[PDB]
Formats: sequence, structure tokens, C-alpha cells
Amino acid sequence: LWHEMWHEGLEEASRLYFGERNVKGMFEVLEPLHAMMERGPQTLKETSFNQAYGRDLMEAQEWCRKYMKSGNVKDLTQAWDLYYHVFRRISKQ
Amino acid sequence: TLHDDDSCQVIPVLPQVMMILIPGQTLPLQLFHPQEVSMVRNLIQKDRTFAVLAYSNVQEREAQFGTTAEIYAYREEQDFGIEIVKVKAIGRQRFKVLELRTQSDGIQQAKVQILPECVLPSTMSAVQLESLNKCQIFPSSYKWWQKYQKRKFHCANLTSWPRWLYSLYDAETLMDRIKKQLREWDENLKDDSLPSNPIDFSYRVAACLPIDDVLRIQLLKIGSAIQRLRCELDIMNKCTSLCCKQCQETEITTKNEIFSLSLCGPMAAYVNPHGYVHETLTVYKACNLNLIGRPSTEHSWFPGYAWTVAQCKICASHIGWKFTATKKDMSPQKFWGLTRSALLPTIPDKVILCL
Amino acid sequence: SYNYVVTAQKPTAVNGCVTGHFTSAEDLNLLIAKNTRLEIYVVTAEGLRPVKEVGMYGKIAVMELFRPKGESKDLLFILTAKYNACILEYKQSGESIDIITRAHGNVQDRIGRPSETGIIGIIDPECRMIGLRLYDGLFKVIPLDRDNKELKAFNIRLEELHVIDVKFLYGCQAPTICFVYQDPQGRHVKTYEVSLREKEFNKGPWKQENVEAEASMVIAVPEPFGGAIIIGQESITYHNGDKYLAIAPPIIKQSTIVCHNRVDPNGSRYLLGDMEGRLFMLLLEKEEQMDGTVTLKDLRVELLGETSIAECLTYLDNGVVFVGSRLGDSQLVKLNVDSNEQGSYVVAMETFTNLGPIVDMCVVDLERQGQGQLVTCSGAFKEGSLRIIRNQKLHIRTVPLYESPRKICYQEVSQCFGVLSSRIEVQDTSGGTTALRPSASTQALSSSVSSSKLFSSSTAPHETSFGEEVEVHNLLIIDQHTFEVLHAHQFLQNEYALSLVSCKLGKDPNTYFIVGTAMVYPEEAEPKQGRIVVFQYSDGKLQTVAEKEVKGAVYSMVEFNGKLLASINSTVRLYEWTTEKELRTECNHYNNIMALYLKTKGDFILVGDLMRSVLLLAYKPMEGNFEEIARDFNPNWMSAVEILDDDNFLGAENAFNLFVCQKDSAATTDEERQHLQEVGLFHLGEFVNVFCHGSLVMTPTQGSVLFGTVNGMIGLVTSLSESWYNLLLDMQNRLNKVIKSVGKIEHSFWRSFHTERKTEPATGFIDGDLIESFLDISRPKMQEVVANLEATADDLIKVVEELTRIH
Ligand SMILES: COc1cscc1-c1cn([C@H]2CCC(=O)NC2=O)nn1
Ligand SMILES: [Zn+2]
Repeated sequence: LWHEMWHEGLEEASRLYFGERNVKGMFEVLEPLHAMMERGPQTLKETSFNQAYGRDLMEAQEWCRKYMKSGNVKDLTQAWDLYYHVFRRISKQ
Repeated sequence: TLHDDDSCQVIPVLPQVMMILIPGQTLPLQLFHPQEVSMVRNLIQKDRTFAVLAYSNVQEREAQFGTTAEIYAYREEQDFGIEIVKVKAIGRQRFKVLELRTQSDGIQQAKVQILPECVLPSTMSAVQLESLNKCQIFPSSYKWWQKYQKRKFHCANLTSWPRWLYSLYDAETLMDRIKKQLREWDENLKDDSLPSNPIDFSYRVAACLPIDDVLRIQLLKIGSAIQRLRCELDIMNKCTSLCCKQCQETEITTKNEIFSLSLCGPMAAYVNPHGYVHETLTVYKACNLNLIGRPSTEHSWFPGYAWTVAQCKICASHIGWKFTATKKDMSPQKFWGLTRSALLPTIPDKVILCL
Repeated sequence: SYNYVVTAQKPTAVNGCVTGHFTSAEDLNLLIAKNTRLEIYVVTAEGLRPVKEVGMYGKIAVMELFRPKGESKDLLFILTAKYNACILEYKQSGESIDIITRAHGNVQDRIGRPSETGIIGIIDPECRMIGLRLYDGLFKVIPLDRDNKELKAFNIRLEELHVIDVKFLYGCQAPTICFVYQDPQGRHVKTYEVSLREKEFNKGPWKQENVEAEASMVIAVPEPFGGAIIIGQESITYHNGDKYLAIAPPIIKQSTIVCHNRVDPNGSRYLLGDMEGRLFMLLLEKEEQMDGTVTLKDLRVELLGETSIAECLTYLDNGVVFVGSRLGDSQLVKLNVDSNEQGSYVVAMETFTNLGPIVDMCVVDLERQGQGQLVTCSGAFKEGSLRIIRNQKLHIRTVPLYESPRKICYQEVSQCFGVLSSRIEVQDTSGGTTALRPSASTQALSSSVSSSKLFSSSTAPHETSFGEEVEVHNLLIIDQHTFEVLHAHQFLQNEYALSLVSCKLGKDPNTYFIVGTAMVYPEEAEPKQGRIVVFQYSDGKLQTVAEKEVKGAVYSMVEFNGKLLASINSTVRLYEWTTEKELRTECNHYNNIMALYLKTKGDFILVGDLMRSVLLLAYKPMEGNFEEIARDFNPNWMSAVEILDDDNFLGAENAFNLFVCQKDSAATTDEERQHLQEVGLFHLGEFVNVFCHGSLVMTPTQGSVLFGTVNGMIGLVTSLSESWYNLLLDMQNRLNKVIKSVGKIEHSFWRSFHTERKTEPATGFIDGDLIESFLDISRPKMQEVVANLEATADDLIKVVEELTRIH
């Protein structure tokens, strides 16, 4: 839950956007995971995950929202830079 | 529904609207919550009028102004059991906000004072000689306007000012001058498409000028349609350089580059796939714009053209898109499309705006 | 702020005149309307004998005489601009004379926009009803019957929305109207019957007919002819039930006929006047039948001569015609059977003074006694002149110019006035322009012209059309003692002179005449070029000293602490006069309104536009720029403005009103320190063109501001204390309970601020004419007014006689 969840949701979201070239599928995987963060942590590992990754995860969503208005692919690349920074730190452990 | 002016009237407020609406601007709504269905249906059987709120400071919910919007269409889709109210409304009168109360159901009722629409008479009505009253009805173009001015403003000889000065405060002359300026930007402009009333004409023009939100607010603060027409005409003559809003000084395009590709004018409202609306101004040439990514024909607002994101060369702020033709026989092979919200009307080389 | 407004010279412009038998059945009367005044005379062949003159609380719009069946004399009907209707009767109790209100009542509607052609008031020939046309789409009817004291009326729906003129026909069994209206098909004449019982329009005696697309007036011809005459730009046509006759007289094509009067009671002869002073006579030639009936044989029009620009006309006994004139002096002319050695059948007998319209003016001490005299720019076109008013009470001298004066300023060091004037010229086949008549600008002792190759306009091809009127502007120098035109300087082609000032600048000893102009071209809506020309009067001629080119119209200029402050379009620019006799820009302040009006007191400047946008500025020496102290944007047509003091500003706004704006007292606030509260409102009933500081006399009242109006009325505004305003405000409510108003119009309803869609009671103003009327009443009535509020009749005699001394 949360660590392995966000980790497995970024692998699937990358396979949908980069591999299948489907923006809609990527947002479908990402949206529930972001909604979970909005609800808030209810476990120690959940709380520990919001302290180190939470801020980086909410900025990539803002960058996704900027793309949805502008239509600028570079805004999705800015979100994907933040998603990969968190993915690597999650993989470290 | 046109309520009395200078009187404090309570009007229901729509909770999901935080954008400045100009009197007579198309605002298609698509509500879904039952808290916004049992009130939209209550107004349909009473007065048919809700209040759109304007926030000077959107970040701190500071609302001190707004404009009413009469409901002129109703349609209710019974899709998947969930009631969806699909209503279209048009802006009627400007109002000022004084006190907004909060109810126990989920609606805010505010006591708003409608600011009067100051309809002045003709400048010659208080100085026209009684003998010449019968010469005011003109029987039923460059030389026609000379004779119109010479006959209507003949009695200006009784005052301290000439006839040409009174033409600068005449509604018919101002509207005709604006129409000529609009024709330069749109060769496909139809006269029947523009209202003949100076109140409606002024508000229609305010929603067509490529200007920032601050200027749109300034035009709505004006009470008389004559002053609003004059300010609109002054913007068209002085604010010739369009700059990036974030930079404030980086020029992007000029007034002489504005043209109308389609029959909706030079700055029509288009909706993106995600639902965001972009009042896009079309120009032939631009400066200080870098292209991001590759051309795409997906969801292209102009058929036969591909779009490529355009950004500020200095601050990297999104300005709009470049449109490249797919067929080599399309006359406007390449043109630009700029979102109004990204631009700042500027007076080049400091003069300001006149009312 | 509290002010006292009093009339110095009553309105002189004549807006209406009628003849009849109002005082008695055996006397021929001449009634003359002068805006708020009504004059009554008796025609006796030796001129006009003044009998009675009254003032009404309203702007006289309609004035007609009529004699109901039971009446022995004629009754007078008057409708005002504020829609106050009244039937009046002349009553003489041996020595005392009084105008009696037989009936009265306001006839305005709650809804309806004022008609395009204005108020039209007509009375049925057999006195069955009074027809009024006030709003487009309606025709108000006041039924004429004995017990209708409240002038109760009813409206009839009228389908034709654009009615130009309407009249009641003669010799009709039922009341019948005849009018001309315009629809997308053109102009047409139509008739309608009026049934009081039905309250509706029945079918008329003759069907609708087409007229000249420029048909403007209708004349109902009395019996034996009956029917109506339609007059247009190029045709005069007659119409009745079974006949029509049309003529196209080329002698009328030069100007539009705008006024008429019937000479013979049977309608055989009719005088007609145009916009340029030509007087004509229309003859209805008659072909009589064996049974006494008359048919219209033919129509003939003959030019008689030249009169002052006629607003209204009235034939009096034996060749004598009264000529009412809004733009020039009214006259009494004689229509001689034989023409003089010049060719005119018209000869002037008497001339009555008309200051109106007063476009500009100034106060000057000439005999050097201490008493100021007013010199105004009066009239227009051939009637244009200067009028010197001195302190029967007011002595007026006329200096005819035969062209339109516009601005005026006095130069003390040169003993001469500077006057901007304009004359109309017309293009000729030769290729240039020719003047219509000699005038001041063409009869000066010496003349000069402007030169400017540097001021060549780009978009102006100068391909002026043929037979087009062209306005030529000039600066005239007029001697203060002889009033002869010493010099005339013509400005550049297409150059419109706007502002004028005489002053010294910087360290230069020489006083200069400075003019602010604008380059006006038909193609350009707003002027993009202008000039500030400096002139020096030396050796009876005007020599240009400095010429500054600007990018806009120089609407106004003023001397500001040794510097020249000018208004170019929206900018208020200050200039310095360098030791090389040149203008140099010192600073610019860009405004958000058109700087038409520009006044200055001390270090602050008042800026205004045509839509009553008032903004105050202050020149900050440290900044070297102007700063906005306060502003009020109440949209309404403003004709004039003036600074009363540091925190009070008097103006004139639409619907003949005066207003005063006051600067807030800075009560621990900032948004109200920049807000100007309206403390004064008053309905003057006159259109003010110019305010002027000064006085015509040799201190309970503080300050003195004179003003000139379109109707030639001169007024005076002075400040009052807090205690003085409440006593005079109390005396007005007291005098209104006793003074009998003609038509029974309440003084509060007459002076209340009024516009087309707004009405408020008057505040911060004292009607000085009402206060001065207190002295002109009987001693027992004087005491009735001052009953309680201590203050005896005797004590309030020197109070009013003290206020009398101001003017
Ligand atoms: C498929 O595009 C997107 C994915 S996420 C946001 C967009 C988008 C597209 N546009 C504009 C681009 C110009 C145009 O002609 N039509 C549009 O709709 N604006 N935003
Ligand atoms: Zn930028």
C-alpha cells in the first residue's frame, strides 16, 4: 500500500503514455493515487510517504493540469520528471 | 427582466461561477448537483435570473462586483438517472456587491445594488431652435457623413463648441467609426450581426476587443454607453502593441497583423478537449515566440490546419499556438492563434486611455 | 456650499409671437414669448404700446390664442418645457392688471421618449379640443369644455411614429388633424378625424398622398380655401378633399423655409421666412364661382427683402410685420408697395436689442472709474456682433460685425479687444472661395495671413467639393474707444481657432495674444494636428512671434504662474517662455478624459469634458508633474464650468441646470478625499455658455461670477454664509405661499433639478429673483411673509436692498 502502490502505478502509467501513446489511460491510473493523497495518510508508512514525496507528487498533478489547459507536452514532461524522481527514491529502499 | 436602477435587490448567486461576464456574452452552463437544480427550476417560474460573481482577488474570495444573467433556455437530460440541468444564459445588468449571506441549504443570497445604465439624450436636444426642429429627420458614404454632421449639429453655433467636437460624443458616429475599424480586422463582418442599440453595441464590442481582464473591468465600471464607446475606440487606436502579460514588456504581435480566418471574427471562443475555453486571436505574424513539440491535427479548431504550442521567448509562458497548413493550396499557409488571457494591450512609445 | 443666483439681464431672445384680442375685443394685441417672459402690447399704428409684462416659472414651449363660444375676449394657452399647461385670461380692475389662471395641470406621462421634432401644440379652430404631440406614437388630447379646470386629458394611439408637423384643419364637421410623417417608403401627408366621445381616430376627409421627401411644415388654410399647404425644400403643394396644386419655385432653393404667418384672416396671403433672413410672401390666387364658393387658382411666391434671421413672424396693422429673432435683434419692418433704390420692398422701422446667443464674454473697466462693463460675443452669421453692457438701469451698445464672433479677451496695454471670428465662404468655378457679404474680417484697416509649409497634412488631398460652405477663421483686433476693426489675421486653410488668451509669460515684458487651434479635415474624425500661435500687437497689426506645432486640438489655454498651460486632446501640457521667445515643454500630464474645460486658481487646475467629468489637479514643484487631488464622473452634458474657491466648483449641466461640487474635508479617509460631493443643484432654465469672474457695480456676499446664456440672459452667482442661507431659504417657502404664479406653477417644481430620466429638489441655491420680488409687493403682504421667525418687515427691507446692490 502507498509505496509499492505508487511504484506499480507509475510503471503502469508510463507503459500507457510512453508505450501505448494513451494520455487518457495514464490519467486513469494516476488520478485515484492522487485522490488517495488528498484524503490523507492513516498509517505510519502512509504518513512517512507524505512527508518525503507528498509535495513532489502534488506538483506533478499541477503540471498535468497545466497541460490539460495549454496542450503543452513539455508540461507533461515536467510532471514526468517529478514522477521519476519519486519513483527512483521509492526503488532505493 | 430589467429591474429598477439605484435600488438594492437580492438576487440568487450561482456557486460554481468565478469569471467576469460581459453584458451580452454567451455562457453555456452544464450543472449537475441537486443543490443547483432545485433553485434553477425555482427561478424558471418567477423571474429567470441568477447572479454571476466577479472577484477582484480570486485567491481570497473577494467579491465586490458582478453582473446578472437571464435564463432564456431550458433542457433536462435524463441520462443514467442523474438529473443534468443544461441551461444557456445571457448577461443583462451590472451590479455592486454589499453583503452576502450564507443559508443552511447551500446557497448564498446577496443584496446587490444595480448600477444605472445612463441613457443621455442628444447633445442638441437642449439647444435646438424650435424653428429647426422639423429639419432633424433625415430622409431615407464619405460625403453623406459630412451632410449628417452639418445638419444634426447645426445648432452648435449657439454654444462654445464646433460641430466636429459634438460628433466625438455622438452615438451613431462613434458606432460607425468602430464598425469601420472592425471591418479592417474582419473583411467578412456582417452589419446585421452587430446590435443597433448603443448599449448592446458597446457591450458586444467590449467582449470582442483583445484586452486583459483589468481593461474588461474598467469598461464595465463605465455607466454611459457613449463613454464606453469612446474608450473602446481609444483602445483600438492607441493599444496597437500586444505584449506578454507575465513579462509586461515583451512584444508578441501588432494590431495590423490581426485578421479573421473564419466567419466568427478575429477572436472567437473555442473549447479544448479537456473543456477549457480559449478566446483565440488570429494574427499573421508574431515575435519572441518559441515552438514546443511537433504539429498536431488532433482537435484542431481550424480544419485543414495543424497546431504547435507557442511560448514566450523570455519567460516561457504559454501564449497560444502556431497553425501550419497540411495542404499546400491553403492561402494562410501559416498564422498564429493567441489566447487573450496571455496578452497585455500596450501603447507603444506615457499616454493612457480616454473616456 | 451655499450660493445666491440672481438675474442681471432678462432673456432677450424671442422664441414665439402671436397677435389677437387678449386685453379687449376692440384692441389688437401682440404677445411676445422670451423663454420665461411674456410681453403684452397694443398695436396703435404709432408702434407698440407696452401694457403688461410677466414672468412664468417655466420655459414657454407653446403659446396660442383662442376664443371659446361663450367668451367675450381671447384666452391664452401656454405649455412649458416641464409640461405645465394653463389657460390664462387678462383681467383689468380699473387701474390694477392681473393674469388669471382659468385652468391648469401637468400633462406629462410616466412613460414615453420625447419626440424627435419636439413639442407641437395646436388648438382646434372651433375650440373643441387642444391637441399635443409630446412622445412618438401618441397624440394627447385635452378636451375643451367649461368645467375642465384641471386640464384633464386622454391619449390616442398614433401608428405613424415619425411625425414631422401636424395642424388642425378648418371647415370640418368633426375636429380633423393633417400631418406629414416619414416611413421607409418616404414622406406622406395624412389626415385623421378626432372623436372625443370615441377617444379614437376616425378616417379623414381625404386619403393619404405622397409629398417631397424634404417636406417640413404644414399650414391649415382658413375658409374659403380650406385644406392644407405642404412646404418642402423645393416645392409648395396644396391639398384639400378634391384638388391638389404643386409649384417648384426656384427662388426658395437657396435656404429652407422654417417659419410662416398668415397675413389675411381668409388665408389669401402668407409670409414665409428662411434660415438666412429672406422674407417671402405666398399668394393663394382665387377663382370665385357664381355661388360664392372659391377654388384655389394658383400659388405664387415672391421675395420681399431681407430681415434679421427670423424665428417667428406676425403681421400687424398696415404693412407692419414683427420679426422675432433668436440669432439677432428683433425688428418692426414695413412692407412697402414700391421697392427702394436698392431693390428691397422691406424697410426697418425699429430694432429691439438681442444679446442672445452669448458664446463668450469678459468684464473690463474702460472709462477708468472703478465700474466694470461686460463685453459679449453675441449673435451668429450676419447677426454676429459685440454688445457692451453698462450700469432704465442697463445701457447696451451694439457693434455689428456681420460674421460669427466666438471668443473675446481684453488687452490692457494695447487698449483693444482680441476677438476670434468665423465667416462662411463658398467655392467658385474660379477655383477659390468667395464670401457671401463684407464683414469685420474683410473690412479691417490692415489684414494679415498665416504661413506654414512645415504644417503640411499627409492624409489631406485638399480636393474640396464644389459649391460647399467653408468656414474661415480670423483673429480681430477692435479698438476699445471707437470699436473700429483695426486688424484681422486669417488662419490657415482647414484651421479651426478654438482658444484665446492675452497674457505675459516668464520674464518677457510684452503682453501677447495666444491662440490655440486645430486642423479639421472631413476625412479625419478627431484632429491629429494643431497649433499654439503667439502674437504681438505692434503698429496696428498682428505679427507672429512663436508658432508651436502640436498633435491635437488646443481646446483650452490658461496662464499658470508665468507659464502657458494648454490642453491638447487628452493631455494637459505646461510650457515655459524661454529668453529666445519660444515655447518649450516643461511637463505633460496625460488624462483619462478630453480636456475641453480648463480653469485655474492658485496652484490647482480644474479639468472637464463634455460629459461632466471633473478632475482636480495640483502642480507639485518637487515632482515637476501634476497630481490628481479628486475626481467625479457623473455622466451628463456639461456646457460650462468655473472655480468658485479652493473647494467649490460651479458648472452648468443638461436640462438647463446649475450644480456645485465640493471637496471633502478629509475625515480620516482616502477614497472620499478623492471624491467630490455634489452640494448644489438648481434648475436655472437657461443654457449657460460662459462663466466669468467680475462685477458690474462699484461684504455680506462673498465672490461674484457672471454668466451668459443662449437666450441673452445674464446672471450672477455669489457665495453666502451658513446663517444667511437658512434665512433666505425660509423666506422662499414663505414667499411661495403668497405670490400668485401665472398658470399656478409651484416654485419648488420649477427650480428642482430635472433631466429626461431623473428629478431631485434644489439644494444649496437661493433664487435671487424670488427674494428681490419681496420688495415689489404691498406693505401688508410684506408683513404676512415675515410673520414669526423677531424679523420685522422693516428689518428685511435693507436685507433685500443690500442683496440688490450686488448687481
Ligand atoms: C489534444 O490537445 C490537448 C491535449 S491536453 C490539452 C489539449 C489542447 C489542445 N488545445 C488547442 C490547440 C489548438 C487548436 O486548434 N485546438 C485545441 O483544442 N488546447 N489544449
Ligand atoms: Zn513573457
